[PDB]
Amino acid sequence: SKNEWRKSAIANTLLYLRLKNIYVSADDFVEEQNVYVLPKNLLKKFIEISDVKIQVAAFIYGMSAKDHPKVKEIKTVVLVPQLGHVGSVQISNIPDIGDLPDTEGLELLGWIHTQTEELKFMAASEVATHSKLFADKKRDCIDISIFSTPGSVSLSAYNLTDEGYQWGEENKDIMNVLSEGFEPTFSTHAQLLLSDRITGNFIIPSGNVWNYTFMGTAFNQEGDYNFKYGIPLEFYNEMHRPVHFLQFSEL
Repeated sequence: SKNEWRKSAIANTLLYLRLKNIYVSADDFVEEQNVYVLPKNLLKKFIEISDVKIQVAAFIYGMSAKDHPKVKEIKTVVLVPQLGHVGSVQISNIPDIGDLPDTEGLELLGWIHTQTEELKFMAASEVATHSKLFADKKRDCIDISIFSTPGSVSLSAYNLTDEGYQWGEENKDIMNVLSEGFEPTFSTHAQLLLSDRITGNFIIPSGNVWNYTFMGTAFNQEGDYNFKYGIPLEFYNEMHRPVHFLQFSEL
């Protein structure tokens, strides 16, 4: 029963300023492993549409460069219907985008999301949803976790061990009261490189709306959504809150 979105919508305005400070965790370089290249424009645009407190997520699709099979260039970010929360997010199914142009040979590389908490590993909720999404579908999908906090954004990319996938399957819900035998060893540093010499684009639900906090029960996690290329709306866009306009419209 709170009116605190006001404060939050105003805050999101300034999110672009955080892009002055972009940190990417790079440990020891390895030539035997895959490296993931995220276009800087996609980071920029993805932050700008994000929220200051609520978590926001998207799938990432790309393909191996012509030269190196182990260099996975990210080509597209796919915003799907989701329901954001603090420190967690309910994400709808891996989208069907086969009918779309320029998707010839696209590989599902994993997902990307914001976070209000800096870490060296995948949190519980990260493992919970990561498993739910990719457990039965694709195990090598990575998790690009973006920690955005007043002043900067910090990017870390993780793989998930089969143990992690088991744990996530067991802990299916998001209210993890058990938190039983969680392990920072589930996740694993993944090489994430940021590049501004390659440009990427978004794919979005046909009805535009991807954020369903105010849409409420209209969010169906098992929904078959249709998609298209397009410019994603920001978190507190007009179409994301007919309620606020209705509440005002009357009386």
